[PDB]
Order: sequence, then structure tokens, then C-alpha cells
Amino acid sequence: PNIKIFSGSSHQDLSQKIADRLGLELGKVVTKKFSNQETCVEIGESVRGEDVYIVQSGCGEINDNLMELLIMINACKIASASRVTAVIPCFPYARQDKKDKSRAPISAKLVANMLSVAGADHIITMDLHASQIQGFFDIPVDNLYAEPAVLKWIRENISEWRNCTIVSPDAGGAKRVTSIADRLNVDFALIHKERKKANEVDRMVLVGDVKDRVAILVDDMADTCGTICHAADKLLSAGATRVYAILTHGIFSGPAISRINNACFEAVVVTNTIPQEDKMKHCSKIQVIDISMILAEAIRRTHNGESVSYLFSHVP
Amino acid sequence: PNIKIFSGSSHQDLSQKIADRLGLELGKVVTKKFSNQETCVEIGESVRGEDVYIVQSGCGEINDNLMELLIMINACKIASASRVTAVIPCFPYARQDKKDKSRAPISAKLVANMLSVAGADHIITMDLHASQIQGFFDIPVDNLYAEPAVLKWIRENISEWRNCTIVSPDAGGAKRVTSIADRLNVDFALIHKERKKANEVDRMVLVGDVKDRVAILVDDMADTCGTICHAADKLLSAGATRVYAILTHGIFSGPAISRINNACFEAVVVTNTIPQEDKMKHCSKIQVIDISMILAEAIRRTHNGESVSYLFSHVP
Amino acid sequence: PNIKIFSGSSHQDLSQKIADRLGLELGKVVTKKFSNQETCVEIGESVRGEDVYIVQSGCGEINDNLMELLIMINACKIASASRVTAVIPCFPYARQDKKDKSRAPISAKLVANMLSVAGADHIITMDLHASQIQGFFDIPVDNLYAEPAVLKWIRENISEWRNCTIVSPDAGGAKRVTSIADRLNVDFALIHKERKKANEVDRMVLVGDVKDRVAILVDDMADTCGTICHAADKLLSAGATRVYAILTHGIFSGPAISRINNACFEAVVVTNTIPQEDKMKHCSKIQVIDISMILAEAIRRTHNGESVSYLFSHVP
Amino acid sequence: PNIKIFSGSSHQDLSQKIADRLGLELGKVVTKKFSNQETCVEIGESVRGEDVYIVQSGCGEINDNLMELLIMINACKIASASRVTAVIPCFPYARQDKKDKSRAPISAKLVANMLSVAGADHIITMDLHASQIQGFFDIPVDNLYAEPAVLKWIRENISEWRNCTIVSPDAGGAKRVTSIADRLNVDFALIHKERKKANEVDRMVLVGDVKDRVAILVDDMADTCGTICHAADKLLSAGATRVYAILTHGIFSGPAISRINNACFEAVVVTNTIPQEDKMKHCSKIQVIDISMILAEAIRRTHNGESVSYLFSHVP
Amino acid sequence: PNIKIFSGSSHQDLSQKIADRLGLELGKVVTKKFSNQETCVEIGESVRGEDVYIVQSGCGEINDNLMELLIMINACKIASASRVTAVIPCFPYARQDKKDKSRAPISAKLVANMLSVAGADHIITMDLHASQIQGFFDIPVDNLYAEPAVLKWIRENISEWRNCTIVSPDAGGAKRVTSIADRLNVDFALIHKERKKANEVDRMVLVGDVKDRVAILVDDMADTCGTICHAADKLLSAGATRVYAILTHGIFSGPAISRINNACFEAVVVTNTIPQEDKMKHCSKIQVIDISMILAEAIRRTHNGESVSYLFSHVP
Amino acid sequence: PNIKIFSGSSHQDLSQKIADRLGLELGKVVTKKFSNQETCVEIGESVRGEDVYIVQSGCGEINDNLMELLIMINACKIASASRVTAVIPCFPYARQDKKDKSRAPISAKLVANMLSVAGADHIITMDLHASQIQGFFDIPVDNLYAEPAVLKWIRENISEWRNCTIVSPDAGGAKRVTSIADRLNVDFALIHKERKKANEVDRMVLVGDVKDRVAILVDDMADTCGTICHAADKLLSAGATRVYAILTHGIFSGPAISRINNACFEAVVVTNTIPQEDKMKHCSKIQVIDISMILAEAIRRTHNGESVSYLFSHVP
Ligand SMILES: Nc1ncnc2c1ncn2[C@@H]1O[C@H](COP(=O)(O)OP(=O)(O)O)[C@@H](O)[C@H]1O
Ligand SMILES: Nc1ncnc2c1ncn2[C@@H]1O[C@H](COP(=O)(O)OP(=O)(O)O)[C@@H](O)[C@H]1O
Ligand SMILES: Nc1ncnc2c1ncn2[C@@H]1O[C@H](COP(=O)(O)OP(=O)(O)O)[C@@H](O)[C@H]1O
Ligand SMILES: Nc1ncnc2c1ncn2[C@@H]1O[C@H](COP(=O)(O)OP(=O)(O)O)[C@@H](O)[C@H]1O
Ligand SMILES: Nc1ncnc2c1ncn2[C@@H]1O[C@H](COP(=O)(O)OP(=O)(O)O)[C@@H](O)[C@H]1O
Ligand SMILES: O=P(O)(O)OC[C@H]1O[C@H](O)[C@H](O)[C@@H]1O
Ligand SMILES: [Mg+2]
Ligand SMILES: [Mg+2]
Ligand SMILES: [Mg+2]
Repeated sequence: PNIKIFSGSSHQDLSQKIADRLGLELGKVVTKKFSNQETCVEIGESVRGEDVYIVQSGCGEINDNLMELLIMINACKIASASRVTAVIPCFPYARQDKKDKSRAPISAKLVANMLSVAGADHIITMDLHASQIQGFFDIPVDNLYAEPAVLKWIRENISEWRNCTIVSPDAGGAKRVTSIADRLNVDFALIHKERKKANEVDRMVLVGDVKDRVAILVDDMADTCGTICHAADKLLSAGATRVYAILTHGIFSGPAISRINNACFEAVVVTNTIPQEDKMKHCSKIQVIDISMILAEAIRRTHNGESVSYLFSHVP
Repeated sequence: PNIKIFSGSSHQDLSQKIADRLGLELGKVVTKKFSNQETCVEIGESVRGEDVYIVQSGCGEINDNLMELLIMINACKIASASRVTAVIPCFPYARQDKKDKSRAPISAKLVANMLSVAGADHIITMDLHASQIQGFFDIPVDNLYAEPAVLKWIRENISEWRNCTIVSPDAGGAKRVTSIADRLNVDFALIHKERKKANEVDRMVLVGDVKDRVAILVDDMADTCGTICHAADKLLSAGATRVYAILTHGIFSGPAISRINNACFEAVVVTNTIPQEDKMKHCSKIQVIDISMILAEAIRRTHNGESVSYLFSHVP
Repeated sequence: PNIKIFSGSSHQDLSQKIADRLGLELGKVVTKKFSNQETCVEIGESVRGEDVYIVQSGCGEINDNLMELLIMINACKIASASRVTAVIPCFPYARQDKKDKSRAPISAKLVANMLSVAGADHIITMDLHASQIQGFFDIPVDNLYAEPAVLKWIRENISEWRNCTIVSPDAGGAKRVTSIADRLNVDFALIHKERKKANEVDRMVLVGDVKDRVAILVDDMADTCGTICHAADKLLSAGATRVYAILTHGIFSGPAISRINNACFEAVVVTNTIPQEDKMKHCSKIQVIDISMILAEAIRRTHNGESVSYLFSHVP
Repeated sequence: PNIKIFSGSSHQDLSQKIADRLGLELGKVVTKKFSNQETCVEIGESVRGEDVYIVQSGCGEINDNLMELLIMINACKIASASRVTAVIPCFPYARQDKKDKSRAPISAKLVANMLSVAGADHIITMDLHASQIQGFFDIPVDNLYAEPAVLKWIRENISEWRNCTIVSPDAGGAKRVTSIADRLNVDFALIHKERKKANEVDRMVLVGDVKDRVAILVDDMADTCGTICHAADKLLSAGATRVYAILTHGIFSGPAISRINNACFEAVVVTNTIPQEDKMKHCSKIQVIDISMILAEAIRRTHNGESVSYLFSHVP
Repeated sequence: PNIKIFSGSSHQDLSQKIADRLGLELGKVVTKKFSNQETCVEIGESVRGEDVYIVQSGCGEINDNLMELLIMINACKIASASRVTAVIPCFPYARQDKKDKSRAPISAKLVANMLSVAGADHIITMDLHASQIQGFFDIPVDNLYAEPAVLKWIRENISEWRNCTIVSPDAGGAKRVTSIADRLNVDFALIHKERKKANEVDRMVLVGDVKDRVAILVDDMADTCGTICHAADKLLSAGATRVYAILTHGIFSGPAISRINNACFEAVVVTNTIPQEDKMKHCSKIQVIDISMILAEAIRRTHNGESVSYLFSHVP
Repeated sequence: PNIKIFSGSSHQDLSQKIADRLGLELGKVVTKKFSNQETCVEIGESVRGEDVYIVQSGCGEINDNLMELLIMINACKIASASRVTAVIPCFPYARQDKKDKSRAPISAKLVANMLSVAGADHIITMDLHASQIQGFFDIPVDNLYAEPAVLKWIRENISEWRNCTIVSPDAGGAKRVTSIADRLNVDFALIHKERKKANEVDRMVLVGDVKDRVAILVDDMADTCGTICHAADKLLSAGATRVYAILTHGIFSGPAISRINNACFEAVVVTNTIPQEDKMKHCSKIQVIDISMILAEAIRRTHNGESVSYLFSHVP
């Protein structure tokens, strides 16, 4: 079997980068819409007995892209592909990973079931919002970390990183922030927005010392940037000299760009798990860490039957 | 168990009509989008041990609506509903019902599998593009016909219906047209657009006599109205006095409204399996047959454990 | 893995032809009946890690043959075959492909589920009564066409084929007839037997012109030959000079042979998806198109991981 | 839900007896064959929300009957039956319950899987050839014993039953014979036909004393009656005064009737799990124990949610 | 259907309390071991059409208890129970909820799959180590909180609770601690043990102010009490006046009792999701919050088809 | 793919013998217990695309070992092993192979389902208590016989084996004993313990002649040795000169060692499907037949795609 890399409509630049790093051309696929807005998928080459990797991030037109991915997976399976792997850099519906409300769906589990029934044999993803999403499948799920790339960026772009403090913008980010602070041998802090019992002012509590130090906000994603912007205001109010925000998934939906442009961030750093070209044109603060080499190495090692553990300590 | 009727965002007027005919209020659901365009479903009441019917047509934002339906089905199932029925008046991806091309997906089968894995126990639909889609599920699938309502409309709105000829706009509609012509005891004709071997003019062949008679075009759906418009030009060129078009699913996507407005149709008749309010505002030729009574009777009989065979001979 | 071709009891001559065209000997199998008429299957060689193809048509003792096929598939799967493919030239129960009656089974879907649970990984079949039967499986299903062979036979055996008209014996055959007429660039006609509302005479309506022309009846199968015989009487009554019947599946059950012998057919042409040796001995009108080369090429390309699209335009 | 009893073509007299004992009329079903010998099933009444019991023994046209049963189960399931129970008095393919040969199918497991995929929720059967067949399903399987009826017949029809010896015709029947001998407080013996290493004479070894005593052969079934006839010759050669044969399943296929008529049996006693009317007309030695009351009580208790343990100690 | 409460061997006192609060006697079950240490389960009464709740905590002989629970679930399912619910107060293998190591199993997902294949229709559990474990099933999973009972205990047993600080013993407990601190309107702190890069001294970092205040350690479980004991030493070293530890699952395996007896805890508070009678006899610091009323109310509401949302704000 | 042999904690000496006979080192696995007695499995090497064989007998801590095996299977599957085979020399819960009691679980079927859901693709086992357990899986199950090794031991260790009688200790062993007696061309006898109707003395009935002959007791297993010890007393009381006991599974749980030491056995012969080192230290009568060569040959032939039928006639 040979590696066949197919791109959905979501992140075709990332698919191209992965294919170039693998020394391959992208597989021939026409991914369009019928007139009635139904997804049209036209695989333009044989995938018989091939090791098919479909790159599709959960971003942009989320349901459009997920349906595109499912249809492409099913087409490859029925076309007798040896193995179909869904490379989903940003897993859609990952934040709907539990039922903590009455009648609430576990949409991440539904997406996992849909991918399984479409015929996916393997999932490659980066920085799942909850790592337990790996357990939502009965197939192997690669949950790659952007943490080595984040550490590289911090050590190369922040002069006073050895005296910095890594800040969690919410309680759920504590593990990620503590891991990064341990790897950098720096202090960490946590910011919590307390629960909205009524319609008074949202107030943020900070635990840890950030006074007269550079604060690096690290989180898994910035959708509306309410979390990171509120954390940034709190950090400046607490005496932080400079505030950075580093995310792996830059969704930047809704008012995020205006929020960041009016915030105090020295830089907002995201990976290219989601296309950022449009976002960077309206926000100069955004910088992008390319993770295409990580995904390409993961695909290559999956095809060659080699461990991907190397990707959790080094940036290829 | 009690009937609980929930509406998706696709066709809420039809859901309201069904609920009124059942003497019920629509179940409390908030069906919106998160900022990143992920589907948000908030069922506002208990469905424990209830007989849940979710009305969602395949129309408008097709993938949005289908994801909404799947999430609502899964939420109801996890919320311990006694039974979850998907009332899908127009089945999405129904035209992708076979693999007659290399690497082509069977998207209808994928949609059926997704509905099954979401937890649907029963499907109620009207005039499946292919009746074999019933076989795409392992659960009961009600394939209701709009034919009795179509016959009622023909007998009440076309004065010379006894001398009319029912015309199939393509080869695939032949069974539907022959059934309608048999029930009306009238002649039938078939129109075929021959295959596009090269880039010459599309030419249509008509088998049957339509000269100096009213021609009624009957088809399962009109998406772009290319089929019915081309058939209408052919019918007028063949000597038909007046041309009607009767569909059960009025999709009217893309250039359909301009096509119909510039066509020669006496009337374009569709059911309300898809919302038509916007379409009727731009095309006076469109008239709507309400099928909400058929769907309401089907839901009521399903809940009461009664046969729906009555719906195939009478309009309630 | 190597190709292993196993024959059921249904069509062993076709299995032999396929094996010869593949340059193989048929796999050693004893397919008999126990005393109590239970199916006895004794695979006489190892199939470990082999690519097993089991040839069994739906014909003769239908349930006997289907049980034989299921038992052989399961034996091969438990015997650790790399892949088990059911080569079913005529799919049994294919006409029971929908539920258009109260309490009616979808027997084609049940057969598909039984084949899936027996362990079939791939289905190769010719001219499914409904192409949507491909969607009854979650495994790849090859629906081969006899149309290229039919076109070859028409062009080589009917002198006036360029002025002929291809006739559908019922409404459901319209797509097949229009496709053949397009490929031959000839006229087409359709014959419909209207629905039996009471016990009066069955009357047939013909749409299209067949007067003073050769009429070729093309259908997917002739079980009792009531359809083709009634169509032939109608065609002669309408002024057709000569009438041919071309089918892909010659079932010829019940009164079919006497019907054909007393009909006006110039020739009844079927493929050898079903054994015809016995039928030809009692009806001189029957001629057979060998499709063993099509099936052998399909099996060879499936084993070699090559596209079978070539089989839809050429007869090997 | 109400009890609905449907009969297949196999044993309709037993179905009638069960229905009469339940105070019900048999459900309206037409079970015939299409012209091409495909099974035709036409359920003539609604089974919506009903507790459906389908009676079909594995006998006669075995594959015909099993396909009939599967199609009826699937039709009832798709017709929205509350529960579908397969009442299979003699389980087909029960003797193919293991793989003790290379490439041998486990046909009993395949039949169980087919019944499960057809939609059976419950199996009621009598005296499975191997009780472990209960484990071939994931649904409850009632394995009823004919042993209480056998003990009743022995105590009422054999005057010297207290001095009799119960004889196993093979090694596999030892548990059944020991259980019966324990319940009767009588001696037991075992007869073994040693393995056919070459083409010499089949010789039978008897362990236990049967001299000058009545010998009762007890086995689960008599298909060809080779086992019981050879055992009877051995028992007479060993000095048994009279020889009885008691089976629960009288298959009597092939040469069984001539074998019994030429044997020395005082009586051959079978239950009516298989129709015996034809067999009794050609063999006066055959007597029938009616087990319809056992099956009717099992169905009634299953419907009422009551234990069937009473059936293992008493004959209702 | 009626509530049937069955106890495994793990926590029979809790099962008795639940049954008393439900006004029921525990179902008759013998749960012992065969001589070869295989689990023996003997359900002593009919569960036909019953709503069966099996109480079995993941504690003590973990694999013994889990196998007991699976066997009891399967026995109830095969015994035709209407519904089988596994009441698992402490979910076993819950800490193995992700694959963050090479070749690491997701044991929680395996346990969920085993419960699903045993036939569980519903899971009721308290304070899952990861709430995403709800997504490991395709059945409803009730993840009850001990938080209302914890808040009640804090407000009734700690005089200076309004000036206390709730402390997370690790980064993963941050959400639980922030929720509790929000509900009490008190400060919170977090303690992190940094990663063991080499064999130097384990050092703990504290973020937040605990000086001269009562510190309440809140975590989901205390297995070896290394986390809470190390956190307690850190809290005293940081100037906390008194230190409490509140857990929902008191596992107290290995050296936990000696660790607590030599620690500085004012009280170690656990629920009775795990039996604590033996632990309290050797550690006077341990106090138990009874949660049997929460579980009993959850079971009663599940049986009655009522929401359990009331249990997340009130202690019944 | 390469053979990877992994050992559980149950029988590591047998795993070592298998690995040596295969010329391999055992795969690196740490199989321990967490503090709370949860199974900890740490596979120490890549199994990507490997043919993994996990050796784990059902013995010792039965539930501990079975959970270990399931966790290791699941870890190998998620670690992308090409194929995972469970080598289970003594199948746990094999005696719970049917439901012959009210509410009784079929624990063997549950174990099979658990192995299937863990991801096992193949099962290799020796002398299943019921061969129908092969039918409890949908994957191939190798049921190897210790009979050739038993025959070798008899012919090499019992001087008067040609005049011996092979004795079944119960009715269920009759097939095994008759097969062995046929292969040795010797007499056979059967011993039955009649059912315990009340609390009187257990009495044993012997059918067959053992007077003044060596008696060889052959059974599939000796758990408590009650069966073989009672049979030995009966055989001596019946005039047997010497009594041997040959089992394939020596469980020897509970009072078995004291029972054997106080019995009259010339030798108790078992295979090493279960570790016997501890048992032999307290009972000199126990001798061990090594079957590691049989298991190693089975694994090697499974990997090489060769028949294992040779293992049923010869000891490698
Ligand atoms: N150091 C690590 N940190 C986090 N996750 C890891 C780590 N090592 C492995 N994983 C997880 O395990 C998966 C597979 O691990 P890998 O080392 O590539 O080999 P294997 O597939 O045999 O376990 C990765 O995709 C990742 O999800
Ligand atoms: N021209 C065609 N007309 C009809 N069916 C086709 C055609 N081409 C392909 N198919 C269908 O697609 C199946 C597989 O197509 P093929 O071209 O062999 O490659 P792939 O399996 O990769 O799709 C065929 O078995 C057939 O059912
Ligand atoms: N005494 C018995 N001997 C043999 N099988 C039995 C016996 N009692 C029960 N069974 C088996 O258990 C099944 C169901 O048992 P039953 O006592 O009716 O209640 P439950 O279904 O709750 O177990 C029966 O159909 C039969 O297969
Ligand atoms: N306030 C809440 N906090 C956390 N989990 C909740 C809450 N409300 C509901 N849940 C979760 O949802 C499950 C079921 O919710 P409930 O309100 O009882 O009704 P429904 O089952 O219809 O959703 C609970 O068992 C719990 O896991
Ligand atoms: N002589 C035999 N006696 C008993 N069981 C056998 C015998 N031959 C084969 N089997 C069973 O069949 C299984 C596989 O058989 P084998 O001959 O190795 O080839 P195949 O897997 O192709 O059937 C064995 O593992 C065993 O369970
Ligand atoms: O401990 P024991 O019961 O004596 O030995 C196990 C026996 O139980 C079962 O019948 C096995 O076939 C053996 O004969
Ligand atoms: Mg967060
Ligand atoms: Mg059409
Ligand atoms: Mg923790």
C-alpha cells in the first residue's frame, strides 16, 4: 500500500504542506457542493489497497467540512482502500465531550461514532480539547501535542522566558499550563472566571504571582477570545509587564479579531491546525507555528509502522 | 409514553402544522449555532420514556440541518426517550443512492447509517427518491406517498384532467407517472434527455402523444428545474396546449425560480415537505399542497400502533 | 494471497469457465446434502490467507443455493481466508427490494445482511434488479453490466439494428432501455401493463412508434416471461416487423419455455448468469451470451487491486 | 401487547395445537413460493406492538423452512412487532455445532447469527442437540426438555419399566440416558460404534448389562435410524428381551422407515416437534408424544413474564 | 416493571441502605466463588420484565467485583429483565481514561465496552474521575455529584468555612475546587507536584494564599493518600492553620491509613461509595458522608422516568 | 508481520517454553497491580503491524488473569497490531457453557464476548470443556487436543496398556474416553455419580468391566479431584488392579492435593496448560506432560498460514 493524501475543503494549504513534506502530490479529489447544498465528493483516482489519509480540520463551515470528511471516508472505504485515516488537526465538537446538563448531547461521541461508521480505521489529531476523546473511538487515535513547538517558540521569541509565568486562562487548562511550566522550569498561575450566578459583573480571580513578570497565556483554543482577553485584562491589572497568548487551535470566530486588536497582547500565537491567512490579514498580533511537519511525520510513521512517541519530545 | 414533537430549524412551519393537527404544542428545543458554527441543541424538557418525533426536512442548509437532526436524535436517546422517530419529509442525499461511478459514495446509505448510529428507531419520510432507501435501514421506514394529494389536486384544479396526459420528465419517473395515469385512467408520456456524449445541443426525445392535450409533468422533485423546464419546452414544441408541473419536493435551488418564471407552466405544484414561503414570493406559478395532515396522521398512527396503509388511498 | 475460486452447486459450468479464464483449477469443495436435506459443505483445501471467490448464482433451488453460499462463506472466514468474495451473477431476492405493502419483508436486505454476517467482504454481481441493492451492504458491491455484451450481440446479430427500436417491457426498465437506445443511437419505446383494478382483461399501453421496425425488448430478467410475451404480442399488434428479447438473467421458471415457444420472438437472448443448458434443449429461440469473461476479469482486477471501470465499456 | 402465533409451512398441525391450547387463532400468513422458488411471505394482519411467536421446525425442506422463518421474523420486526420469538421445536443444523474438522463450518452458529440478524428477540426450542447452542445467541434461548413426557410415557406404556435399562445409542447420549435412568431409578447402559479406521465391518461395543431385561434406547433424534437400529441389533445380540426406542426429534429421513420396519423395536416413540403423520402411515411401530402443551405453556409463560422451570418437572 | 435491587459482594451495606430508602428488600442473589476462584452468581428470583439495578462499587477485589457485576448483568439480561442498570458508585479503572503513553490501554473504555456487551442499559455512578467517561458508553450514564453533600458537610462541620480556602491537591482537580469555592464564595488554591525528571526530592508548588486560614483539600479520590498527604505538608508549610481533606471516593489502599494517621488532617471526609467500616477502625480521622439517599433517589427517579437534576442542587 | 509472544502473569514458564521453541524472546511486558488492585499492563515495545500472541491460561487468580488478558489484547489492538491472538491453554469459565438453571449465566459466552470486544482476532486453546465454545466466537478458535500426547504417555509409561480399560469419571467424558479407547484398541468403562436427590450417601454406578485390569481415568480436567477420587474408589471396589488418572487441565484447587495424596492413584498425569510446579511439590503422584511444543507449533503454523491438522495426529 502507498500513502494517498486527500484534502477536504477546510484546510488545503495544510494538506499541501503535509504532501510536500511527504514528497507526494495531493490525491485528486473534487470537493464541491451540489446546487441544493449537498456535499459532492468526486475522488479522481483509484485508492484500491492504498493507505488513505484524509486531511480535514474542524473549522470554517463545520458541518459542511465534517460531512465532506465522512463522505470521503466512506467513498474510500467502498473503493476498497486498505486503510482510511482521518487527519483532523482540530477535532470538531470536541468541547461537547460530556453530559453535564439535562438532555445535553455528547456531540464529540456522536462525531466519533459517525467517523467510525463511515469507516475510519485511524484518527490523527492535535491537542484534543479532552484527551479522553481518544476513548470515544474503538480505533487507534493519535492525539499529537503542539507543546514541543510551543516550547520552541517560547524559547526563541521571548527573551525573558526563564523569568516568565505560564498562565492558565481557566481551571481546565491547569494541566497544560503546569506541564509547560515544568518543561520551562518557570512559575505558573491560574485565572478563573467564577460562575455567573446572576447578571452582575463577570469577575476573575487570579491564583499565583504575575507582578512585574512576562505572562504567557497558554490554552488549547481561542474561539471567541473571551477567555484569553479577560485573562489578559486580569493579568495587566495584576501587574504583568507583557502578556502573550499561545494557543494550538486558533478558531477566532465572531468578535475574536476585534477583541484581540483591542487587547494588550504582545503576540497571539496559534498553530496552523486551522487556516489563519484571513485572520492574520486583520490582526497583526497573530503569529502562526507551522505544525505541518508534525502531522507529516505522524502520517509517515503510521504508514511505516513506527512509533510517534518521538513527536512528543521534538519538533521535526 | 406520550407523543413529543420536536422541530429542527429546517421546516418549523410544517412542524407547527403537525403539532396543531395532533393537538399538541411543539416540544421546547433551542436549535442554534455556537460562534464557531457548531450545531447547538438544547432540549428544554424531559423526554424520559416519551415517544419522540423529530421533524427535520432535508432542505436549506442541508448539512447543518442533518447534523441538527442527528444531534437531537442522540440527545433524545441519551435522555432515555422510549422511542425516537426521525420525521424527514424530504430525505437528504436521497439522489446518491447507488455507486454507478468509480469511487462514488452512496451518500444516502451513509446518512441512513448516521441516523441509525444516532439512535433513530423509526423513520417517517415522503416520496423517497428511491424506495429502496427503506432498505438502507434496519429499522422500519415509512415511505409516505403524496400521490393521493396529487390526484386530489389534479381532479380539483384541472378542468380537462380526464383528457390530460401525465408526462414523465425523465426515464426514472416512469413508474410514478404510470401509477398516476392508471389512477386517473388517462394517457401517459415519457420524455428522455439523451446522454451527453459531447458538447452539442441537449436534445429531448418524447415517447407518447401530447398534441392538443393538457400535459401534466409529474416528478418526485424539482431541484434546479432543468428537468421540468426542458420537458416543458419539449411538450410545447410537441403541441401540448397547457403544461403543468407537479412535484412532491420543491427544492427550487439555484436558478430554479428564474427558470420557472421564464417557463410556460400553468402552475408548478409542490407539497410543503420543504418550506415554500420564500419561493412563492418570487414565483406566482408555485402552488403548495399541504401534506401536514398526512404526516400528522402517520405520527398519530405510529404512536397508536395502527396501520398507515389508509394514507396511501386517502388524504385525511 | 492467491485467488481461490470455489463453485457452489448452482452454476458450476460458469465457475469452470471463470477458472479457465483465470488459468486456475476450481477449489476442491464437496457441496452436497445430508440425509435430512441440510446443506453439507466440505472445503477440501486450505484457504488460509487466500483471496477466496465463491461463485453461486441465485437460481435453481434458490434457498438451497443461498444457504450453500452462506455456509461456504462462513467456512472460508473461520478457515482464516484473507478475503471472501461472493460472486453472485444473479442476486437472489433482488425483486424484494422495498416495502411497498403492509408487513412486506425487504428480502434483498435480509439476504445482504445474511451475506454480511456470514463474513463476505466483497460482492460481485451482474445487473442487479435495483442498483440500490449496492447500498444494502456496508462492503463494496460490484454491479457489473451486461450492456456492452448486449450491444455487441445487437450489432453483430441484427442486420437492421440502426433502424430498430429498443422497447421496455415495463415502466421499471425505462432507464436500461434509454441507455441502450442512446448507445445505439436508435429510437426507444415503452410498454406498460396497467394495474389490475379488477378481473377484466389485462391491457397493455405502448408509448413510442414501433410500426414496420424491428423491436428489441430489453429487460433485466425473464422469470415467467409473462412480461416479455405480453410485450411481444403488443409489439406485433402495433406493427413491429420482428421482435427480439434480450435479458441478462434468464430464469425461465414455470411456464416460460412454453410461453416463449408459442411467442413470436426472433430470438430470446440471455447471459449465462444462470445455467441455460436445460432451457436451450426445449426452446430453440434461446441464445446465450457468455459473460464468464466479464466475471473473470472482475475477479482478476479485484485481486490485483485494479479498477473494473473498463468492464463497463468493453467486452474482454 | 397480545400473543400472535404465526405458522410456517413446516409444522402447521403443531402450530394449530399450540394456538388451540392458547385459545387463539393462528395469525393470518400466506407462506408460499414464487415461481422461481423464492420464499414468499405475506403476513395478513398487523403485528404492531404485538408479541409475535413464529412456529417453524427444522424439518422437511430444511433450507426452505429456515428461509421462511427468517423472512417472517424480519417482516414482523420491520412491521414494528413489540417482540419476535422464533419457536423452533427442532433446531436446524444443530448437529453442526463445532469445528472438529479442517475448514468445517459451524452451521448452528451461522443459523443463530442469521436468526439474530433477522431480528429474533427470543428462541424457544426443544432438546437442542447440544445445549451449548443456547450460547450461540445473545438473546434468551429456551431449551425445553421432552424428558418429563418421556418419563410419563415410559411409566404408562412399559409394564416392566422398573426393571428396565435405559441405553444410550452413542457416547454423546450418555448424559441424557443417565438423567433418565436416575429419574426412573433404573440401570443404564451405553452402546458405542467404534471409529471407522478402514472398510471392515462396523462393530458395536456395549458397556452395561441388558441381558433378560427390557432395553429402552433414548436419544435426542433419529435421522436415518442407523444409530438406533444398530444399537437395537446389538441389544438383542446381548440378550435384551424387548427393545424400545424413544426420541424427541423423529426426522426419519432417507432409509429410516424401512430400517425401523425391519428392526426389532417394540415401539419407536417420538415427539411431534416434527410432523409424523406421513411417517406413521408407513411404520406402525412409530408412536407420537404430543408436546404441543409444553410449547404452548412456554409461549404463555414467556408472554406473561413467568418462569418456565415448571415445564422441566411436569407435563401440563 | 418493578425495581429489583441486587447487591454484589463489594458494598452490600450501601446496597442495603439503598434498598431501605426505596422501601424494598434486596433481591435474592448468591455471589460466591467456585473452588477454582471463578465467580459464581446465583440469582435466586425471577427478574422477568423487571427493572433491575445491580449495585457494585469498584473497590476491594476490583477484578473479582467487576467480573461479578458483568456476570450478574448478563444473567439478568438472559433472564429477560426489562432493563438492567449498573449502579457503580466508584467506577473501576476510571483513572485509565486516555492513552498518553505508548501502548497504554484505555482501561476505562474497555470496562465500558465490557459493561455494554454484558447487556447494561443504564449506568449510575458518582463523581467519575473523568466526566468524559460518560462518552465511553452508548447508553445513558448518570454521573452524580457528591458536591452538594460536601457543601453541606463543610457548612455544618467547619466553623470558619466562610474564611476558608478550598485547595486542589493537583492540577486535575482545579475544576472541582473552583466549583466548590464558587458555591461557598471562598478563595481557592492549587497545589502541583512538578514532574519527576530525575531522582531528586519531590517538590510541591502552591499557587494561592492559604496563610492563617483553614485549608480544605477537595479531590475526587484518595487511593494511596500520597496526593493529599503531600498537599497537607505543603499547606502547613505555607501557613495554613488547619487542613481538612474531603474526597468522594475513599479507596485508602496500601499505605494510606498509616499516611493519614501520621498526617496533620483535622478530618478526612469521604462518601460511602466504597465501604469504610474497616478503614474507620484504624483511622479516627476518617468521617463518612452517607450518599445512599442520593443513589436511592437516582434509582427511584430512573424507574419513575423523572429527572435527576434535583440531585445536583440538593441532598435528599 | 513478525511473531510477538507476550506472557500474562498466569503461566510464564509455559510462555517461555513456547518462545524458546519458536526461537524468540518473550515480548517486553510489565504485568503488575496498581495499589488499589487494578490490573496494570505496560507493553514495553512496539507491536505495530505485528502478529501478537498473548499467552494467558485460565488458572490461579482467574478474574485477575482474564482482566490482564483483556487489557493486553486491547492495548495491542489500539497499538495497531496486525493481529492479536489469545493463547488460552485452559479456557476460563468453560464449565459455564449453558443455561440449564433458572437465571443462570452462560459465563463462557460472556468471556468469549469480552475477548471479542477487547479485539482478539484468533483464539488458540487446548481441550475446551465443551467444543461448542468454538461457536461462542465469530473468530477462528483453535481447539487443540492433548489426546496424542496422552496416547504417547500411555504407550510409554503403562506396561499393560494393551489390556487396560479407559474409564470415564462421568457421563460427559464418554466421547473422550471412547476416542482414546478406539485409538488404543482397548476396552472402555464409564462411571456415573447419580443425582443428589436428598442427603443420603453419594453412590457411583460403573458400566463396563474393570476387574483385574489396569484402569486409566481420562477426563478433561481435575479441579477438586472429587470426580477422579470417587471414580478411583469405585474402580478399586470393582476389582481394578491399578488406577491411573490422566487429565489435560490440572487445576487442583482446594482439597485436591490432599485428596490425591490419600487416593490410590498410580499416577495423576496432567499437561502444563496450568502451572504445576507448586502442585508437584506437595503431591509426588502428579506427573506433567509438556504441551508447549503443541502450542508453539500451533502459533507457528497460524503465523505461517499452515494447517494445524498435523497437531491432532502427532506430538511435535
Ligand atoms: N509521550 C506521550 N505523551 C502523550 N501521548 C503520547 C505519548 N507517547 C505516546 N502517546 C500517545 O500514544 C499514541 C501512539 O503512541 P506511539 O508511541 O506512537 O506508539 P504505539 O501506537 O505503539 O502506542 C500517540 O498517537 C499519542 O496519542
Ligand atoms: N461506468 C460505470 N457504470 C456503472 N457502474 C460503474 C461504472 N464504473 C464503476 N461502477 C461501479 O463501481 C464499482 C467499482 O468501480 P471501479 O471503477 O472498478 O473502481 P473503484 O472500486 O475504485 O470505484 C463497479 O463494480 C461498479 O459497481
Ligand atoms: N430445571 C431446568 N433444567 C434445564 N434447563 C432449565 C431448567 N430451569 C430452567 N432452565 C433453562 O432456563 C430457561 C429459563 O428458565 P426459567 O426458570 O423459565 O426462568 P428465567 O428465564 O428467569 O431463567 C429455560 O428456558 C431453560 O432453557
Ligand atoms: N446540573 C447538573 N450538573 C451535572 N450533571 C448534570 C446536571 N444535570 C444533569 N446532569 C447529568 O445529566 C444526567 C441526566 O440528567 P437529568 O436532569 O436527570 O435528565 P435527562 O436524563 O432527561 O437529561 C445526570 O445523570 C447527570 O449525569
Ligand atoms: N482432526 C481434527 N480433530 C479435531 N479438531 C480438528 C481437527 N482438524 C482440525 N480441527 C479444528 O480445526 C481448526 C483449524 O483446522 P486446520 O486443519 O488447522 O485448518 P483450517 O484452519 O483451514 O480449518 C483446529 O484449530 C481445530 O480446532
Ligand atoms: O473437581 P471435579 O468436579 O472433581 O473435577 C471437574 C469435573 O467437573 C466437570 O464435570 C469436568 O468435566 C470434570 O469431570
Ligand atoms: Mg478551557
Ligand atoms: Mg428523476
Ligand atoms: Mg487528580
